[PDB]
Amino acid sequence: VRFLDGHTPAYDLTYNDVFVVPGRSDVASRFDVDLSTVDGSGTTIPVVVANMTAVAGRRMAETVARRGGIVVLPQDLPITAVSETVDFVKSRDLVVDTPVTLSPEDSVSDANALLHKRAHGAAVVVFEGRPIGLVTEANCAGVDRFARVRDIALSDFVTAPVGTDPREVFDLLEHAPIDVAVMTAPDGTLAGVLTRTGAIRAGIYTPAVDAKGRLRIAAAVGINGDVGAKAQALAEAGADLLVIDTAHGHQAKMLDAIKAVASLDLGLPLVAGNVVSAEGTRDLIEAGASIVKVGVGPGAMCTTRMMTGVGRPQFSAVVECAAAARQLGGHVWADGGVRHPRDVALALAAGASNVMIGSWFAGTYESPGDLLFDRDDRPYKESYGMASKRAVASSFDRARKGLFEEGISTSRMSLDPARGGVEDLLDHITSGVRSTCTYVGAANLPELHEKVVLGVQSAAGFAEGHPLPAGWTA
Amino acid sequence: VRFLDGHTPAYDLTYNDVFVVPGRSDVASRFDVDLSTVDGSGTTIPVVVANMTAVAGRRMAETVARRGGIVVLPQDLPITAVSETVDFVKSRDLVVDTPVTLSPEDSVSDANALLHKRAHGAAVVVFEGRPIGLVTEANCAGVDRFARVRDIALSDFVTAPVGTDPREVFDLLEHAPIDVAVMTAPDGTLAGVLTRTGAIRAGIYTPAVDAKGRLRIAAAVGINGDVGAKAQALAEAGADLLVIDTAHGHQAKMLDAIKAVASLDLGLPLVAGNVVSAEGTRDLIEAGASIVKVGVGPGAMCTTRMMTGVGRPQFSAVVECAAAARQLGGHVWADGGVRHPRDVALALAAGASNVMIGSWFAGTYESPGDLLFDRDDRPYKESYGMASKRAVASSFDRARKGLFEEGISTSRMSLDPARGGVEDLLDHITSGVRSTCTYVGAANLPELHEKVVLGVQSAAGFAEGHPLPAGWTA
Amino acid sequence: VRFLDGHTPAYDLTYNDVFVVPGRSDVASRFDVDLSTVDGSGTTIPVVVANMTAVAGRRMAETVARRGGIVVLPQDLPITAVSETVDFVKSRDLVVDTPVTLSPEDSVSDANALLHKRAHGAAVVVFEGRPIGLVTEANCAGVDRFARVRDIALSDFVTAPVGTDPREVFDLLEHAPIDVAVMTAPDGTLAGVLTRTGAIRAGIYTPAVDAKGRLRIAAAVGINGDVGAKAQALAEAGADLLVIDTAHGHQAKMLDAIKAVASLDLGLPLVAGNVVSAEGTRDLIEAGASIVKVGVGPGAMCTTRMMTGVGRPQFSAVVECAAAARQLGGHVWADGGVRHPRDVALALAAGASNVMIGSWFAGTYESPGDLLFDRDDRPYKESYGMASKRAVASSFDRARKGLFEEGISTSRMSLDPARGGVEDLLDHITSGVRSTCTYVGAANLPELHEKVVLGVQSAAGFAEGHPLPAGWTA
Ligand SMILES: Nc1nc2c(ncn2[C@@H]2O[C@H](COP(=O)(O)OP(=O)(O)OP(=O)(O)O)[C@@H](O)[C@H]2O)c(=O)[nH]1
Ligand SMILES: Nc1nc2c(ncn2[C@@H]2O[C@H](COP(=O)(O)OP(=O)(O)OP(=O)(O)O)[C@@H](O)[C@H]2O)c(=O)[nH]1
Ligand SMILES: Nc1nc2c(ncn2[C@@H]2O[C@H](COP(=O)(O)OP(=O)(O)OP(=O)(O)O)[C@@H](O)[C@H]2O)c(=O)[nH]1
Ligand SMILES: Nc1nc2c(ncn2[C@@H]2O[C@H](COP(=O)(O)O)[C@@H](O)[C@H]2O)c(=O)[nH]1
Ligand SMILES: Nc1nc2c(ncn2[C@@H]2O[C@H](COP(=O)(O)O)[C@@H](O)[C@H]2O)c(=O)[nH]1
Ligand SMILES: Nc1nc2c(ncn2[C@@H]2O[C@H](COP(=O)(O)O)[C@@H](O)[C@H]2O)c(=O)[nH]1
Repeated sequence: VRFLDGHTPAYDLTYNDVFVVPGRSDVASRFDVDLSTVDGSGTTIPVVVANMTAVAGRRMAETVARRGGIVVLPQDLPITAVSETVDFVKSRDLVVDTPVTLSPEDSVSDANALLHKRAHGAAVVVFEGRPIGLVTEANCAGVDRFARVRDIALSDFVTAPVGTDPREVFDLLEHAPIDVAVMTAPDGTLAGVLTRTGAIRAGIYTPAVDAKGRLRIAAAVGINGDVGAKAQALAEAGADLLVIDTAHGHQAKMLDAIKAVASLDLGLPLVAGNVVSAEGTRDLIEAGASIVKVGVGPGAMCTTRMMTGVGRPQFSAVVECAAAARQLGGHVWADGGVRHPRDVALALAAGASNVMIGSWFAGTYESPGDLLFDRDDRPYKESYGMASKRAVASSFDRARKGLFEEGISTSRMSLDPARGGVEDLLDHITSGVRSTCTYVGAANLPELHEKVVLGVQSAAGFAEGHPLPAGWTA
Repeated sequence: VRFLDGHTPAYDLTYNDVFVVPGRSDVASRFDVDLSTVDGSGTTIPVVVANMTAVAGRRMAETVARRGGIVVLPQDLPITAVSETVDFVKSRDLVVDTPVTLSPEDSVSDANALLHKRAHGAAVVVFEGRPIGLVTEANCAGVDRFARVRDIALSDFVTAPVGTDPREVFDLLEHAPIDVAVMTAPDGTLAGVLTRTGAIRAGIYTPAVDAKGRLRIAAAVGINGDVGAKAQALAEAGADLLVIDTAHGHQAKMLDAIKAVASLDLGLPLVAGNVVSAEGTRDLIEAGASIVKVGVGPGAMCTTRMMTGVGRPQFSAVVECAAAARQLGGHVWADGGVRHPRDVALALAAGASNVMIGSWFAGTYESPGDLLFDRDDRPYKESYGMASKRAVASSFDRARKGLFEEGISTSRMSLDPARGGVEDLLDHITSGVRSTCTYVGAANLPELHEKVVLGVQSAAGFAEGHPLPAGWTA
Repeated sequence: VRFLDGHTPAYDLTYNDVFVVPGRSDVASRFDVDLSTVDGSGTTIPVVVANMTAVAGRRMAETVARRGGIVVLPQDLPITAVSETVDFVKSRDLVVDTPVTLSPEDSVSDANALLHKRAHGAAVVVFEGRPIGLVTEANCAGVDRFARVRDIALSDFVTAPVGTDPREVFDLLEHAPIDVAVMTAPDGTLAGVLTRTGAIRAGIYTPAVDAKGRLRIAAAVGINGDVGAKAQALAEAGADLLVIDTAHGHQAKMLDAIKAVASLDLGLPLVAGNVVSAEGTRDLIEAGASIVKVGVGPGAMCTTRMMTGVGRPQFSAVVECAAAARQLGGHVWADGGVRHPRDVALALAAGASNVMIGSWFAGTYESPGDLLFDRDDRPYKESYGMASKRAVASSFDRARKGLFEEGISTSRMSLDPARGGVEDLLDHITSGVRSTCTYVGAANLPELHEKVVLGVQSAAGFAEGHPLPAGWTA
């Protein structure tokens, strides 16, 4: 990557320390930018959801796959749960999203708690598989928590058969009191819902799909136990990409695990991490990993820097690892440290094929965690780290190891008061990346990497401009 | 521009990172400094008001033109509105400012709301074109909001015929209860008002005038649609300077727009932006632009740095672009990032012929926005960015593009509790620039650029000294 | 009035010290109660608006007359203003209320300020006398204060010809976004508006009308100057009832004023006050007053009790004065001390034919005072006393008398956040009085007075029950 003349600092750089210098551009519109990655992950946007149980959820898997990203299922997850998640995700419609379905015999408290699992803001009441009404927080207020859904269902809603183009669906929702359109199967049963903004996103985003046309989903493996058997089980479960994830990827056990997984001829892209050095990246690639995850410390839930002093500023680690990987024909993923879309844009300009986002997406409706409200009624979700699940492996022995494992760091991730869904965060990230590409003058991510000119700034340089509003960032 | 020996940082510098080293000076008095620019814009002070609808107003146009600056009317403004604004501004007196005129049949609420549109603090009551009394917030308090002006007009005020020198007008207002002197036409009709400080400013500031002696006013054009026709219409409307404004000035569409506008032989200075690179500046100049606006990111309403990572510290961008422009005989304008008069002084020392100021002037009475009061009764005005108006261009399509445009960032710009007018901000800026010139030893802005010696400081270096009081800065 | 056995306190009683004992009742429904008074004032509800400039307004006059009450115009008001108010009030429709009319050339600030002068919450935009749209606070938010009404008018609204019954109008407003129905004249011009609740109130309340069928309005005279000439001028102005109002009604000047007014054979009911004694009531009646206002001290703006020690608990004064008046065939009005509808009910049970309400109605949209918002954005209106206007009458002399006049007491009357109109207060008062009549067993106010059984309670007795919500009371 090219830097400005004289911009050779005596220290490693974070995303806060660097900026993109605009160049001559033929890309006028942001829609002219192709955001598809070339690392073999199949994502049409450079966003990858981290393999953390607080963020990598089933609903998030479906949503991110529909919007073009991929979700790495967290490691040590039961094979039955992984198989169920893959079966559900790969059965989802490419355009129509799955709503919250309630039977009329359900309770009002159950409806209210289930309502916030999606960004639609309304839940479809179905009887015998056919939609009956919409449950909304407006009609659930002031109602007994254990009344039946029959007493709160709203009999009016917009219907359209599945397969209708987003144009008419957007037109139908022009003056609908509820912004949710209930898509119906040709036999009349519920096929899903299409939000007014969901139609636009379907027109804009191309879903990340496998060879069979189903939504892509990834899974993660630890290096504890028989890594080969776990990788084989995850491959047979339907995972389209395997991630070997460890806190310290540049270690002998990681190389052995990569060799074991790569020796099975599994036919899937191999992701290994994390390393922050060129030597670690080259060792991981030579072990058999096609993609090398980058970043030790910048994770928002990571306490390695404060507890151990071990780490590296994410931007410099990503540039070094990307240079090392593309020297050998591999790719890298920027993992951790993503707070703003500028972080994604700089990671892509740094040479990363994909950017892994963790705790930022935890503050979304689609996150597996339960939505919580603080004393000010501001919605939030708890984000927690993988902790021992990312480490290398009688109650006495359990407590003995547990005395030294890193604690589970917990943080409050406030939801956007109006745009709390993960689709809105994806919109912000993709719009920022497309703006970066237009400023650089690139129609695709590889052109963004080759054509980018970067500079170094001080704290005052980062302080320039308007901060993003609350909810738009982590 | 010359830097101190060894001051070659490995990063780009903002205004916060640089300081001016005093040199041998023959300029003892600040009034000995000539602040007139040499870029062809005709401004007698280096202050230019940004083409933002929140700041670039009709009253601000008149005031800034009278005080020697110029105001760029925001782009996409209707041609009828632009023509009306130019006709009003160019009909204003060079010395006497236009007051708030109220008929005796007007309401008290209307008088109170209109009172804060000017910095005078009093509104002239006129009957049949002749002044009758002064409406002041003091006499509007405790009065029914829909009483007539007749019940609140103050029958006493200082009168003087138009053309009287500022000396006698200042003498007449020595002990007047209201600091406003009502200037009258030779036939007795109202010709305007001359504030006690307005007389001093008229004695100090030389208005920016065109060949016909009328106040100068500028207009802006976007690069969407037929740029040539819009430039022709703005030229026929009476604009003395045309600004081609885009978020990314270093793009093919911008070069085409500059070529189209410059091919009309319009006979006006051409301003294009924004770029932060020497290549962009040279390309814009070769396209036909006499002046190149500089700055992508430092705008207070700009979220490009946080959303996209694209940007550049304003001082380094300005020095590079000014060197590139004066290498080809052109000029540059420093756009955005101006919070204190030191920013203007450093931009001028950096090589910028003019400095463009945006959201800072939004917190003034003359700003087109309505004056607002927070919970603490502190006056403020809302400043908002151009957003899609600075970008490159069925409700479905409108929402589809609108999903990716940068949001309209809004900020609170508190007015100075005692000096809320834009004339006071101009006084602070011009006094700071004159002090910088005296410290350097220069009697004019070009001498300021050639003779300046600059240094680099850390955060502690910027922390030295006394911060400016509230209202004096953005 | 009959009291409970043994309930003979050694002190005078307020409304707080007494309660109504329910009796055998044949009145099952509250609509079976006839609230019409028999004092000759012509009011169909026992509510009279006090002659205070803070409450007795033109809009309040129209509204209260339409709902069946009467409004006494404050004394010392100019005869031209009184004539204009009477002409406007008597030209109002008996069913359709006058809206806030805005021309399309009006400003947004003017529309917003005028919007709260009525309880409709919407203002009708009229061009050439024909309605065009509705201005609402929803569409006035975020708009420039001096934009034209054209930019904020809402093109949709419910129309119905004048004379349509309230049934269809209520049906038409079943799902209208704005609760205002624009009534049109047969030629298409605006005839007024009919609020959804206004239709119900028209079906419930019978307007107080004179012999010619126009809305009734009263006026007040002080005892300073030529009282006879002022009474004659007010009678020719169209007032249907004259009130001779003084702080101390039991004085020689008051008797002379009553004799002078009653000697003109004006043909209108005569109201004189205030007295709190049987002797004062009998003297006022023998002087020529048909109705005697009762109460010295209980007025919310009255400081006589605290400043002078002179006063009387309102309930005992009302019972004594009512007994004295009906001993001579006269009537009394309970003036002051009305905070809750229970005060009106007890005053009626005490023998008062009508109840005069002052500062309580000042916290309404129809009040002549301007609507104000405190630091918590809670709407309120300032209520102030008559002060010297209720008393007995060179700047030195003016200051000499002014040194001894009672100060103008000012209080904050918070508006009901949802029911800020005076029609809602009238609804509460009338519903409470009807409930009292049903509990007593009376179909009319005279039967309420004869059939009521009252008791005495301590502070704990008053503390029993649920307090009324905010806005429902003073
Ligand atoms: N009636 C009803 N129950 C639901 C619905 N979605 C989920 N549930 C129930 O709630 C449980 C938790 O829901 P989810 O959190 O979406 O399920 P999950 O498999 O844990 O998915 P993630 O948290 O996204 O990883 C499910 O196991 C169901 O029992 C719905 O639409 N309707
Ligand atoms: N009576 C009266 N009305 C005024 C006066 N100045 C402005 N107005 C009215 O208020 C409206 C808004 O005023 P301005 O904001 O100064 O006008 P503008 O053309 O929008 O100018 P900018 O906001 O400075 O761009 C005008 O269109 C007039 O209708 C004045 O002195 N007297
Ligand atoms: N455009 C317009 N102006 C109005 C309207 N109502 C009142 N005004 C104006 O505002 C002034 C004050 O209104 P009001 O307070 O209702 O008039 P008022 O005669 O003082 O009546 P009260 O305060 O009720 O005693 C009037 O003199 C008019 O100039 C309306 O509907 N439209
Ligand atoms: N050391 C450590 N890293 C973690 C933990 N949880 C998440 N991470 C790392 O941080 C990344 C997410 O960073 P984020 O996007 O939340 O800033 C994950 O993909 C993973 O690499 C943890 O408990 N410990
Ligand atoms: N990208 C961007 N730049 C803006 C916007 N509004 C204003 N600007 C830039 O910021 C300048 C003003 O900066 P300020 O003086 O307010 O710090 C303008 O002249 C323009 O160049 C906006 O919405 N987006
Ligand atoms: N003494 C005195 N009485 C007043 C004043 N203002 C109003 N009042 C009395 O108080 C009555 C209204 O009482 P309220 O209903 O506000 O409690 C009026 O009708 C009048 O009799 C004032 O300034 N002084």
